[PDB]
Amino acid sequence: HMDVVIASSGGGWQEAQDKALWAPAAKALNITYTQDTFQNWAEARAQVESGSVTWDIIQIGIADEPQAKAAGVLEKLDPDIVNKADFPPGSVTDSFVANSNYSTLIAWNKKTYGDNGPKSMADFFDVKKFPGKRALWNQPIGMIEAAALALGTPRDKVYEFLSTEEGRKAAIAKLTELAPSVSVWWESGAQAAQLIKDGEVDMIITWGGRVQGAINDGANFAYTFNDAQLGTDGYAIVKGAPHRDAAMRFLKEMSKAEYQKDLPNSFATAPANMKAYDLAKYTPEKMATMASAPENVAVQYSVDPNFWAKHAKWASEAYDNVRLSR
Ligand SMILES: O=C(O)CC[C@H](NCC(=O)[C@@H](O)[C@H](O)[C@H](O)CO)C(=O)O
Ligand SMILES: [Ca+2]
Ligand SMILES: [Ca+2]
Ligand SMILES: [Ca+2]
Repeated sequence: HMDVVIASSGGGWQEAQDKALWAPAAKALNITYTQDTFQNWAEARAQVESGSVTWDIIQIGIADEPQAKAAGVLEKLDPDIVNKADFPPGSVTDSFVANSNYSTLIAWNKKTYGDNGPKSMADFFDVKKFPGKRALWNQPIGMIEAAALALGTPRDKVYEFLSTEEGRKAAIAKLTELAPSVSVWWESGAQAAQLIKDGEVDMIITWGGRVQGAINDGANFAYTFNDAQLGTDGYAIVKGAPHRDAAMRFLKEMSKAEYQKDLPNSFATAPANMKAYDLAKYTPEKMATMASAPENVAVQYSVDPNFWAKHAKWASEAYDNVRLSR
């Protein structure tokens, strides 16, 4: 009953955070914690709106942070909770603290296409050149943008294109056109990793760590950082969290470089605290799999939380229609 409740999205990502961050930080603070899993931020919104908040800390994506904050789902974090200078600019807000960088990328089945798989969004959406079963997320972040890239929008103009009603409509029409070839709308990263390990799909748009984990487990898949979305994951405290003050201390501790340095040990992720890189001498194999590595950054575009602050509601509704029509 004294336990701080921490919730992430499960699988290898939750295990990495638990092993590297939660278990050692709790021990150092003499605190006890309970874990939970969720896939959609609207589940935290439901707890707040019902007046029955059970979660303390929620790991969320940076583009969900503006709509969660606007809806009164997040607590305002104590002022000097982290040294913002240790983190990438914008990765720390008044209600969110980054823990990692990751990518929403293309992976393909080598049994189906060999080395000649889809290497861009245009290729992924091309059913004639690449016939086969596609897998997309059942949520729109990284999916709406993948359709904009498939339409031939340059990476640096993704959100400029999506700031227009015309651009937004064309991206939805592009997802609708691909929907007949989508065999599964995956819900969790562990389910996406399982589809890869079983070869149940020919191509998938999912998170890099999940892909790499499946490949390490023996999946006959390949992937590319080309046209991938560079994302930021982090922590927020739920408005009216039962253990608000203990959660705040837990968050301050787990954000330190001494814990962050261990996050890539069992999972292909990139720690958000820059001091972690000075503390840990990562292997070249590990470096190459990190989303925030310079060679990988060059072929990606960053997620824009300002776009999602404005059009998340329209996107969620329009994307639901693409999926429910097939
Ligand atoms: O940061 C990482 O390394 C993990 C990347 C990836 N997390 C994606 C992610 O932003 C969401 O699961 C997010 O937490 C929810 O949609 C709620 O905002 C994963 O589960 O694989
Ligand atoms: Ca997940
Ligand atoms: Ca996994
Ligand atoms: Ca941006």
